[PDB]
Amino acid sequence: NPTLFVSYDQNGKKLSFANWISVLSPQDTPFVSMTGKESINQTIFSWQT
Amino acid sequence: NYGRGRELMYQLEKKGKEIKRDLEKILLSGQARTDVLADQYLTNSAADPA
Repeated sequence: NPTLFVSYDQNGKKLSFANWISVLSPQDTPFVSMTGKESINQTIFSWQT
Repeated sequence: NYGRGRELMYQLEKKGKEIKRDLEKILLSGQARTDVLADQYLTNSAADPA
C-alpha cells in the first residue's frame, strides 16, 4: 500500500529498448575493400603475362 | 561467364525431348500388363482389402 508511487510501483513498463546492435567483432577488411572485383563466367580462368 | 553462354543451360524444353523415342518403343514393345489391382480395378470388397 504505497502513498507516493515513486518509479517502483509503476507496473506495466515498456523497457525502452534501443533500435540498434553493437557487433564489435572486427570487420576491418582493407585488402578486400581496396582490391577490385570482376564478373567471371566459368570457375577456372587465366591471365597472360 | 565469357565462354559457355547458350541461354545459361535452359535446355530440355525442346530439341532434347528424346523421351518420345523411348515412349514409342515402350508402346511398340511386348511388355505385359502387370498390375496389383487383381485385374478387376473395382474390387472395393469392404474397403479395399488390398
